[PDB]
This record gives sequence, structure tokens and C-alpha cells, in this order.
Amino acid sequence: CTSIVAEDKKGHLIHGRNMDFGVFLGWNINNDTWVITEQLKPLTVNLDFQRNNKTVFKASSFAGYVGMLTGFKPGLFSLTLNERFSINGGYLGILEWILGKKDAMWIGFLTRTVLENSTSYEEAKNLLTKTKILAPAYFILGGNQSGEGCVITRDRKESLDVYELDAKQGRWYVVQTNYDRWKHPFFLDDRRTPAKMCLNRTSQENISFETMYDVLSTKPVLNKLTVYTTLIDVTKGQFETYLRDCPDPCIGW
Amino acid sequence: WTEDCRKSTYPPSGPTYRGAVPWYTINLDLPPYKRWHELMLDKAPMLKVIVNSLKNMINTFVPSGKVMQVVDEKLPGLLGNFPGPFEEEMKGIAAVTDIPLGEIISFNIFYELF
Ligand SMILES: *[C@@H]1O[C@H](CO)[C@@H](O[C@@H]2O[C@H](CO)[C@@H](O[C@@H]3O[C@H](CO)[C@@H](O)[C@H](O)[C@H]3NC(C)=O)[C@H](O)[C@H]2NC(C)=O)[C@H](O)[C@H]1NC(C)=O
Ligand SMILES: *[C@@H]1O[C@H](CO)[C@@H](O[C@@H]2O[C@H](CO)[C@@H](O)[C@H](O)[C@H]2NC(C)=O)[C@H](O)[C@H]1NC(C)=O
Ligand SMILES: *[C@@H]1O[C@H](CO)[C@@H](O)[C@H](O)[C@H]1NC(C)=O
Ligand SMILES: *C(=O)NCCCCCC
Repeated sequence: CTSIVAEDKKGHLIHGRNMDFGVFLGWNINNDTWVITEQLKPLTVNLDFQRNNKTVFKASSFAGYVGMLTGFKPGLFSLTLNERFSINGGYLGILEWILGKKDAMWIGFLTRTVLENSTSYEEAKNLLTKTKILAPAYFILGGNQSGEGCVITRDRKESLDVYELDAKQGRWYVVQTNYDRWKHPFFLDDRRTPAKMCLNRTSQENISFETMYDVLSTKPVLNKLTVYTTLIDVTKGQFETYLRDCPDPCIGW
Repeated sequence: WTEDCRKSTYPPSGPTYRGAVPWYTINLDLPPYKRWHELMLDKAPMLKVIVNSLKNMINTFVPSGKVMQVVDEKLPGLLGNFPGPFEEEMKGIAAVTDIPLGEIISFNIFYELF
């Protein structure tokens, strides 16, 4: 996955993400695709969650999966989740849950609770920062005012770091793939550096839905695992997601 | 290796863009058991394809049937009841798609399972 929260010259927030998933079922040697990735594209749906014929939050999810991986509350905040890798991952977290310690929330469910029930960017931020979880994760969260955008690197029981926007110091975007910002990306899978060069070439002035979709279409930020691309605009209420393909030639991950 | 940053790719067109994705409206005023009924009636065949393709990868290590008996018969009680809307939301999805509850749960906790 790749999640970006950018801020144009006039303080407008654009939140874009790519959803990479599907290495686990293997490879389709006949047309050069991942088995799950191709099977998730016809399952991808957009969801207008309503209460009293009024939109609570919108989302992009896979049909039959009740948690939320991409979504926003119109005019409030936007939230995408990126997978984080760890030593044992969810497995301790799952073990503790079976043996009886249920004081922690499942990863898809918490972002589902935050999108459905949180009221502000600060409320969402506080809950994603300090809620116990069963597995590590990246929470990429943008707000409705200027400077309200951050990546929350999460351990199971602790917030390792929160990387926020600072336009005054020249930081107008936050990128996050699947590796800790202070650490280095795995040699064979660096999508964070091309994402930045494309954002840097685009310039803060020109960042928009069109240029944000541009960077998420550049290989390897676009790759065989990319199921969909979502561009969010919390203030304008716009929420578009598009199924993707990466025709040969294209990197696999 | 990286590629030259792409230009003029929006609105989406070309071999980069499989197609738009449809909107469904989920009414939270309905009880959780009935929230996904409309969506799952239209999407049940596609999710059944995944569970098939999930069985084939499992089969290459240990036989799948014996694996899936345990997931369906013993996992839902192993994990207990999930909080809030989710136990009912997943129970609804399991009934409308004719897919066992353990597999609907396995789908929904796939992140923790990696
Ligand atoms: C590479 O080859 C794969 C296998 O040939 C393709 O996977 C197929 O994609 C189809 C469309 O994306 C899926 O369609 C669904 O098929 C099931 C099975 O019969 C039907 O029930 C569904 O009704 C049907 N569509 C919907 C909307 O329900 C296939 O299931 C799927 N096959 C497999 C084995 O996964 C890849 O799409 C293909 N990729 C490329 C880039 O060519
Ligand atoms: C969001 O919060 C509301 C209220 O705090 C929750 O709604 C209640 O949920 C319980 C369990 O599902 C039900 O027994 C109540 O009837 C619900 N009340 C209302 C007024 O809806 C809701 O479950 C929360 N959503 C999430 C995803 O956690
Ligand atoms: C932005 O979010 C805040 C809550 O953090 C809310 O009070 C406000 O009405 C929202 N809209 C604007 C324009 O500030
Ligand atoms: C994206 O980087 N990781 C994506 C989501 C994992 C999806 C779990 C079903």
C-alpha cells in the first residue's frame, strides 16, 4: 500500500492511496497477475453508510469484509490503513485474545469504529494513537483544516511515532508505504522514494486530484498488487476510487 | 528501478484503469444482521471464488477438507464472540452467502493472520 496526505499552497488537503494486496494465494503465470489481487477487484465496492438518510461515512471495502481500510467522514477527516510487519505480528495478539484478554481491538474493526463513530480529526487521532490492537499497523489520517495530516506508526500497545504535516518548515505531504519512516525500506521494495520524487517534481502548488492520481500511477507505486486507487477530498466531499491494472512490463510488488 | 513520473492520467483511462467501482448504500438504522443483505446477494459468487482459491493453496501443504472442518467447526468458538455490530454483521453475511461463519471470520481477520 501507499498512502499520501498532501496540502496545496492554499491549505487544501488531498488524501490519496493505493491498495496493494494479494501475494498470499500465489501467481497467475498465464497472464502475469496475483491470484487474490485479480479476485479482489470484482469484489471491491463503494459504501455510503447512512443514518437517517444522511451520510455518516463513505468507504471503499471488499464485499463481505466489515472492517474499513479506506474511508472518510465528509468534511471531517479521512483514514487509510497500511499494513505493518513485525516479529510475530498479530499472533501474540490473537493468542492473548483466545486465552481471555480481549482489551484490544481488531485492526479492521477499529478503523471501522473510528470512521463510524468518531466526530473530529483530533478524536480520530487520539483513538488511533492509543487504542490497544492485536497487530501492528500504519494509520494515515488527514483532517479538514490545514496542517491536519499525520502517519501514526503503531505497535500493538504503543504509538512508536506520529509524523505530522509542517508546511511552515516545508513539509506539505506525508508518505507511508509498509516500512518505518526512520528505517530503510526493503531493498527490493522501495515505493516510498519514487512516491516522494513524483510528489517533489509535481510541486506543492500543483498538488491536486489529478497530480495525486499521477503519482499513484507511476511504477512501482502502481504495481501488480494494486487493487484500487482512492483519491479523497474531505472538505469538498469528493471520494473516488478506481480499479487498477499494471500491464506488462510492470513490477510485481 | 523507477519510472518517469506519469503525466495526464486523470480522469482515469487507458490500460491502467480496469473500471469504475459501484456504490452501495448501507443503512446503519437497520439491525446489523440485515445491513449487508443487499450487497451479499449480489456479491456471494465472487467471494465463493476466493474461498475456493484459498482451499487450493492450503491443499498444497495439508489436505484442505480436514483444514476447513476445523476452521468452520472449532474456530468460531475458539475466538469467542466479537464485540459490537461485528458478530451480527458477520453472522448475517454468513447466512446470506451460504458461507460458513468460520470462513467469514477468517476473511475479516485476515490482517491479523497476515
Ligand atoms: C488472469 O486470469 C485469471 C483467471 O483466468 C482472471 O481471473 C478471473 O477474473 C474474472 C473477472 O475479473 C472473475 O470473474 C468471476 O468469475 C466467477 C467464476 O465463475 C463468476 O462466478 C463471477 O460471476 C465472475 N464475475 C463476477 C463479477 O462475479 C474470475 O473469477 C477470475 N478467475 C479466477 C480463477 O480468479 C484474471 O482476471 C486475469 N487477469 C488479467 C489481467 O488478465
Ligand atoms: C457506534 O456507537 C454506537 C453508540 O455508541 C453503537 O450503537 C450501539 O451498538 C450496540 C452494539 O452493536 C447496539 O446494541 C445498540 O443498539 C447501538 N445503539 C445505537 C443507537 O446504534 C455502535 O455499535 C457503534 N459502532 C461501532 C462500529 O462500534
Ligand atoms: C472541521 O472539523 C472540526 C472538528 O475537528 C469541526 O468542528 C468543524 O466544523 C469542521 N469544519 C470546519 C470548516 O472547520
Ligand atoms: C496495504 O499496504 N496493506 C493493505 C491491507 C491489508 C488488507 C487486509 C485484508
